[PDB]
Amino acid sequence: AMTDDDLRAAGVDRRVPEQKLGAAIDEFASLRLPDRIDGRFVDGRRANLTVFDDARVAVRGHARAQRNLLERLETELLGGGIQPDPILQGLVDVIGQGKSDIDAYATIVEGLTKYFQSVADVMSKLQDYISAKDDKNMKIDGGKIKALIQQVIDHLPTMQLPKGADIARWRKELGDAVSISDSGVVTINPDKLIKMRDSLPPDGTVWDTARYQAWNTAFSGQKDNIQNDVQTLVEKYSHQNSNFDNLVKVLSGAISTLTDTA
Amino acid sequence: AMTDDDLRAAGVDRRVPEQKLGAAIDEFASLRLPDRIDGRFVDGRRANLTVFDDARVAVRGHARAQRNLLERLETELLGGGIQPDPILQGLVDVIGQGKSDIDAYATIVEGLTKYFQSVADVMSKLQDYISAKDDKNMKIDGGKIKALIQQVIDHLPTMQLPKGADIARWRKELGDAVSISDSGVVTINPDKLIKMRDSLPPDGTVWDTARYQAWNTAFSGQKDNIQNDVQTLVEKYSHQNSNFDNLVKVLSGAISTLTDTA
Repeated sequence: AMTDDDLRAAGVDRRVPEQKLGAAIDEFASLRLPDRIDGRFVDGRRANLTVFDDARVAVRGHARAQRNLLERLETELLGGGIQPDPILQGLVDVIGQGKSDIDAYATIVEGLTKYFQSVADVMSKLQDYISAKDDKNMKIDGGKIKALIQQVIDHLPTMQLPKGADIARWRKELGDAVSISDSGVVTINPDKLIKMRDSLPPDGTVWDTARYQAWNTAFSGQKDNIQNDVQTLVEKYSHQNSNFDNLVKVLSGAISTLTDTA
Repeated sequence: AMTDDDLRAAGVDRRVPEQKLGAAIDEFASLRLPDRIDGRFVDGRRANLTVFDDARVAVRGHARAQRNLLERLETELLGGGIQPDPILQGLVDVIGQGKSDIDAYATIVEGLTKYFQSVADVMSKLQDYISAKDDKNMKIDGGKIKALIQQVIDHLPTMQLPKGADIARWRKELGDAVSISDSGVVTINPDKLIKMRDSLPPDGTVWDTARYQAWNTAFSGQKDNIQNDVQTLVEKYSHQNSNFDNLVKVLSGAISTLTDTA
């Protein structure tokens, strides 16, 4: 494929997973805890977690479509006694790196989106433990909420980079929202979830509105940090998808040129 | 460079070394030993060895020009925290393979042309040892000629392939006019020179024209085999030069596409 319309006709459209990820980000952003505004109790807003499922499905599907297109291009290329022109293997190697990057990013984005989803899930569930008390107070069963948060921390997704992955490069690329082991195991830094957990009072806590709002503001600060981490990684994923499109345009042009000069 | 005129404007013109090699082949082909035709002694024709020098110089110059153009293209290409697009290194790798092939072929063609030259030289020098005897006979100082031939065999050029060279591939590419060691040392098979050497009578040999012509025909058969070996390798070199031109056209197109999509 040489144009964007050509790419879509070959079954690849990066706008699909990128928009579904954007929708998931908007869903996360929309989540709100209960509050008391000028004295009236306002129910929170919980997350429709299926938006996150839709994003995970689209990211998986896009990676499959990308791999399929590379496989077709590779087949096009492959395609004393004069041996096969070395440029053909060279381009196959470039294709192989492309396949690795597709897979890596799909795995990383799947895992991070599952994490993002699980944070949305806990921030929805925990609202059952915040309620109106008296005419001007809030009750927060914070011990129950700590347990919910710890359940998330305990089950954070891990991801395995492709064999041969340049670990130093991936550490730079992903940043410190994750850790990567020397064997390519990517784990999610639990620091924001820990800060959220440690902010909570015990069960049965009764707070005046002002103290509740101070806590909610701190909690939201951590929530917004997690949203920023995911926004950042979705932007990097979008750059990868742009790189893929450019790779295909390069390979298609190469194949065209080699066909004319054949 | 995207067109052939563009390549020549970038300092690369494969026609130059290829034509100088063709001229050397024609010079070799033109060599003829003395003879007696319908009773009259006909001087042989010796080789202008400078034609071979011109070819060696042109092959060296072409390889330099090719490397220089690749170096310029590489510079054009080179050119959390989002890391450099992997396609750039991939194309650099392809360039690196290109540089290796240029060097390898230059070394092989230089050495084989030196060999070819040295055979032309001995086939010229040896004519001093063939002369008219009587009205109908030829005298051949064949021992002196054996010594000249052995001097060539003893000083055949050797060539070293680039480090990392795929030895099995190069053995297939070059064929059995050469041998290649597991360490990439290319040596020239002396079999035709040995057959030429072993065809010769001793010093002072006096032959009737018919016996001389039988010997000359056998000698020429070996000479023509050596010409065919070199013609074959020059054709393979021409294919390499075509591959280089295609490589540049591919890389230029890639750089163009990546510039538009940047």
